[PDB]
Amino acid sequence: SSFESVVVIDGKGHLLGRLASIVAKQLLSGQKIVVVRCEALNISGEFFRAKLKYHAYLRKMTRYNPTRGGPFHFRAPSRIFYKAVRGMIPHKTARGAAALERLKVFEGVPPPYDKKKKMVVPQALRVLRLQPGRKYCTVGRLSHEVGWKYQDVVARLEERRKAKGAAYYERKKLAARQLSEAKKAAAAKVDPKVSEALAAYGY
Amino acid sequence: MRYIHSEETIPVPENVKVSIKSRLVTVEGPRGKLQKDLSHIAVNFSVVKKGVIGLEIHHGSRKDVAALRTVRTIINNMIIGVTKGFKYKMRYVYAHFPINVNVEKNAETGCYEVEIRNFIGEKIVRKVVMAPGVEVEISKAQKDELILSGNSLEAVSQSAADIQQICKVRNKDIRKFLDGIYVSEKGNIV
Amino acid sequence: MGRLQEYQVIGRHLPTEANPNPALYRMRIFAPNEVVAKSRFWYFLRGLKKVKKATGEIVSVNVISEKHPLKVKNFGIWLRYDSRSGTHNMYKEYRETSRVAAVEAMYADMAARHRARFRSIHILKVVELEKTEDVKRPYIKQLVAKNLSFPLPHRVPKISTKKIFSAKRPSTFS
Amino acid sequence: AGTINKPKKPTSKRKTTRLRAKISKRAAEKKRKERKLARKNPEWRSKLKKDPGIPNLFPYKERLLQQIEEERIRRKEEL
Amino acid sequence: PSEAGHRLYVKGRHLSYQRGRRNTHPKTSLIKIEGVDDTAAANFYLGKRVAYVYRAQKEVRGTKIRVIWGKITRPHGNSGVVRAKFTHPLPARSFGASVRIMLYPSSI
Amino acid sequence: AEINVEATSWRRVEVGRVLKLENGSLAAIVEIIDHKRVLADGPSSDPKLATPRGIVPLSRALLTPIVIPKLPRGARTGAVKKAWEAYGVDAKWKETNWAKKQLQQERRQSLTDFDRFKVMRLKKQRRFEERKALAKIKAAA
Amino acid sequence: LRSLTTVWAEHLSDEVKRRFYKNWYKSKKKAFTKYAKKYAENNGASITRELERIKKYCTVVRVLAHTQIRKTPLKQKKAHLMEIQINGGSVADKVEFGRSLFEKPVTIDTIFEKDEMIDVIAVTKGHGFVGVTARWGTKKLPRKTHKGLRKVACIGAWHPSHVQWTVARAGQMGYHHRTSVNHKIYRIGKGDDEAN
Amino acid sequence: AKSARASRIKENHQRFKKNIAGPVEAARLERLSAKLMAIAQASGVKSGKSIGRKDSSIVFPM
Amino acid sequence: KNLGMRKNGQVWLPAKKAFRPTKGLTSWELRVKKRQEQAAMK
RNA sequence: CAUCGGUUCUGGCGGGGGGAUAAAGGCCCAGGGAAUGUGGCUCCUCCGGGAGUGUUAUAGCCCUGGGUGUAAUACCCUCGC
RNA sequence: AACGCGACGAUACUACCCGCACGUUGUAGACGUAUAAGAAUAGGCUCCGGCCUCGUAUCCUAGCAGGCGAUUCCUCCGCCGGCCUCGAAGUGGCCGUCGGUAAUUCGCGUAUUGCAAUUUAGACACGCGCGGGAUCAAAUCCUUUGCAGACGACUUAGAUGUG
Repeated sequence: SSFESVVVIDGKGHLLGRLASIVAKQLLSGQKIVVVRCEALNISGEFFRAKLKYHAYLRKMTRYNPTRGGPFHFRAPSRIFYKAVRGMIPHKTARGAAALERLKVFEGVPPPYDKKKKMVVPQALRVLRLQPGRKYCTVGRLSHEVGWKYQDVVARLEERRKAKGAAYYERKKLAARQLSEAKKAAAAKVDPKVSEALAAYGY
Repeated sequence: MRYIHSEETIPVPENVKVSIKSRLVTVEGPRGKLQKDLSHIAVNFSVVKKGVIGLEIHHGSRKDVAALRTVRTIINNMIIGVTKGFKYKMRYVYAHFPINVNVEKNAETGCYEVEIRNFIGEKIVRKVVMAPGVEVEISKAQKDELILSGNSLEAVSQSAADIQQICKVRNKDIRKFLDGIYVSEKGNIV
Repeated sequence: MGRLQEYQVIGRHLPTEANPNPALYRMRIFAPNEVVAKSRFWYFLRGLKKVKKATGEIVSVNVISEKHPLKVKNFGIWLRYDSRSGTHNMYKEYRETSRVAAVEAMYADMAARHRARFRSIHILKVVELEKTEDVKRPYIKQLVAKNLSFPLPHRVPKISTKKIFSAKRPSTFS
Repeated sequence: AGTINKPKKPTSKRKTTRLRAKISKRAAEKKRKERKLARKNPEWRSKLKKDPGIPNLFPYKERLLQQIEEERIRRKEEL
Repeated sequence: PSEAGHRLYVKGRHLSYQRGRRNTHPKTSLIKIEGVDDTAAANFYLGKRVAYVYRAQKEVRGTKIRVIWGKITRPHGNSGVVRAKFTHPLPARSFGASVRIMLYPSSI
Repeated sequence: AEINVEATSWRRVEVGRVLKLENGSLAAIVEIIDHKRVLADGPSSDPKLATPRGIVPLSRALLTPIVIPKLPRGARTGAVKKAWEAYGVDAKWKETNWAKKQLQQERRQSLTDFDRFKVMRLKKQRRFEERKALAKIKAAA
Repeated sequence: LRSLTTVWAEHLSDEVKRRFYKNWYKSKKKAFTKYAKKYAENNGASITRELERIKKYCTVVRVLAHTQIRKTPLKQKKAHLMEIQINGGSVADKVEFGRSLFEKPVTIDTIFEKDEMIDVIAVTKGHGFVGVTARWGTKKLPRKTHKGLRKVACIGAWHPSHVQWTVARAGQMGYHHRTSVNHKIYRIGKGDDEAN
Repeated sequence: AKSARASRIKENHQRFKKNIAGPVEAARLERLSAKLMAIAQASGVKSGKSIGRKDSSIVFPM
Repeated sequence: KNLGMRKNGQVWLPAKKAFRPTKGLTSWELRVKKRQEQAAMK
């Protein structure tokens, strides 16, 4: 348990409903949540079950006027996760609306969240939850086959971001090597009594 | 019932190289090199003996134990493909209109292309593109025969199936109209 | 069905002028406590010897403890259970360190695999298999195999449920 | 069928109070009718049910049969 | 100069009133203390004085900042949430707002 | 016919394998009951590492890299203790990295306010030395 | 798609500056006067920087083009301005092509050619408020029908208790945006040709 | 009748586009682009070669 | 080389063994002894 | 804030009793036995290990009786701080 | 989308920008509100030696809410300027100047807020003030138009002209 300014969550490898429940509880408790890479979220079960559920969703519309009052079918993966979250919050109240304003959802990782720490939720992670052999699908693939138009643009932007992250990781590895060398070199120059005092304290 | 341990063994010939990493099996031989991603199947690969690959499943059900036989046969087919190869001989027969088969190789894509003309007098030109790594030749020993050879059994058999299915007779009695291209022989190149 | 114990329950019919020394009857009852043990004992005597509770008495109730609870043993359980088709025999095998543990595992197993409750199951015999060759079921024959040793693939690590967020993705290799 | 691409009208699993009450009343009427038919039933029933016996895969069925022989012999000797 | 902090309290969040599914009771509030995740951890903070600090529009007696005072009474649930009783019930708008749990009265 | 295979090499539940329980104690596996429970015994002279003989669920334990060689199946506490002392399980466990992490955790948990203040001051002095070394290294290349 | 930058030419005509005004006769006509100075400030450094930004970051390049409405017999003096996409080539080719095309007249026969089908986009003839008979082509009711006959008899005769959006209603007819396709060009005639 | 969305009609149209209309459209495009090309041809910070900064939010205010 | 003919024509298929996941739990002689004991019991 | 009273929630510590005077278990004493057979011996090998034989040897286990022992501990009940 | 967004042009004032001067100005709620690999999970990481349950970690963390003067150190931080760089809703890197700075040790000050009472302290936005720098615009009514029109709305024209 910890209180943060905002929690940025990598949405890759997470289950939709469990992540939505945990995020909704955090929002109602008062924690600001940003979720990135919503196109990489996971739904348990085979893909045609999710496709059938979204087509059954697409069936429903206000009969006398589809421009007002009807279920507006948002095809984007971030919007699908937002719908899952909003179904778990009393959104028609002022408190629920205020809890919804504490949430941001995106496809990919737009800046400046690409240079921020992304956390994971182990209670929603698919490798930690699903039984081996059970099938699962991708919310981004579902979105692409129900009409989302920006799978390729997000993929190209993610490749560019990953190349820049690879360069940053090369610099980070160089810095880590230099830090280890610095500690090894300075270990001879620290006062010995300081050294065994810190060692006995556990540092 | 979950079975505590189950295992299978695949022998490897002397001139065959096998490399498995993250369930990506690469098999290289005299005829070439093949790859197959088996990451959708839970299996532990090991080298139980010199020239023998061991496949293990731990605490698996009957379905999971039975999948190892399919994995074994797939890897053995890759080994046979890179050692001896695979060859499908097809025959095209006709009653009145002679079927004209032209085989070319597309330089840009590197794949073979088969054009079929005069199938029961039709004016359309059927075009079927082979999978990469599959070579098609018009046979010289026998009459009206194509030969499809390669290292991938799946690619060779699927190319043969596409050629067989492109020449389908529609809205005619099949007891009377016997025209078409059929797989006449399956075997190894060597 | 619960933290069971084995009770030796001995009872009899009340002495009369015609029968001054009635016979004693002993059963082994797997029950959560002594009240349930005596109730099951009187139910079984009503089913078998037509001796009612009002015309009988309990002579003794004792607890039978396992002789070697630190020894791994194989148990064969012969039981009869009731479904809507009727009563059916069943022989099953359980690998435990005590008869009471074998009986609770049997109750959970019948509940899971045949939806049988406590009232519909009659425990007819619980025996400890003296030799390895007495083991019949393959799911115990694989466990009594020679030099048994297995790995544990795909172990989900224990993470506290109060720790919502983690900075690193976990691993399933230990 | 084209169920995935074009699903039909869903079948509701949400109950109605009227149907729940009607089903409960019909279940009570059916159990009372079964009690009446079992009372009026002329089908023959045995006094003693056919016991299934000892299972063959029980490893000590032979020793159980030995015990049954010994007990019957002892009872015949006592009587 | 110094560059450390000055915090001598523990952070908490005002979750809700004591409630059933439908009925709520503002006389008791639920507080989530930071780092407190079980009943044995929550037993340390029993009897501690908790302050809800908020702002107002008009300056009264030299300040615009008002405080509602209360105390932690008993643990709630199994996950370290505590029950708190204040002098006046906390505002219903402050569901999700922060509160300060003090280290006094101290028994250390 | 050369084969290159890269897969997972798990530690195995077997007789002689030492388990670390959630309370930090150790227990050698004497008999395997099933795939979820074993019979285990920790006959250690150190009370922190000792475990009474009994059933251990595998979900509550972790596999240490220590295996007592030639430990018989079903061996009682005296034989398990003799094998334990002959193999020197306590010393190898102390040399493992899990016990070092546990010792560091205990040392950090046992600190007081004055201890933490001294930790901060001595770490600042060592950090000054390390910062000089890092500046010298970065100025070199 | 998101517009990143626009680069304008140094000199804009009065008929295209009229597009940015509602009361051009009253205005000081100050539009683009400060923009025209940045061609001379720092040798057009800002112009070159924006052109390089389009070259390096963008994927779609469109020129801005306006009509010479003064050569028409129309009384309108304010010209029409639109984005015309450059297709073909690379992004640098498109940017250099547009920059070379700055302040230049483009004739119709260099964009289109005789014997080509094109698409025509326009707003249709306005008709005002029109009843259902001419707006939707409904059948007329019989003669002397009560409460009118140029109408639809039943608009909501079944459930729901609403008028549905698919039912013909009286309203605005014409003045609609339309995109008609596959129109063949029969002749591209030149203005200076006295026998076109 | 085969519809406008039929697979065989789409394949026939694709073959027509590739084999017949394509060269004609390419030649017309070459002529038109040649004519319009004929008309069209008829410090990094201080120079603008280095792209500097020009002269609702995605993040929470902090 | 293989001398027999395969029915479906996939001559590359290996000589498969029977699918017996419980193979090796009990020996043959113990099963013979159990056969004799079960026959006497019956 | 301290010292109290009433009601109540919760944590820890010192004792007593019961049962097969818990059952186990450790260490000794006296018997008996077997394999998922230790050591040894024999035969095969891919030299890694298999197969057979037989009762503790260069590991151990199981069953019975006895001693320490009114042992400890679990569980239940109970007197207090 | 009339309570989604972008680019661009011209912007008169009490309008715009810069420096500081504070708010009986406001905000679902600051108090260290610190921390970027990617990827797999029947496999990974690496400095290539080895390492991996574990963020129970790392950084930061002392001084009147943090002074003054030394001793001593060349470590860390901040603002500007130059060169590069960053377009997914655009911002970081290097160098240079200047200012500050216990890694060691010491002296002088702290009291009286009286035994606790938010520790009034942060960020963003808004407003009133000065002292400077920069700029002199449009829209509507009205007349007209008929590519339009129930009325509004819409396409036009009205400043010297191809009116």
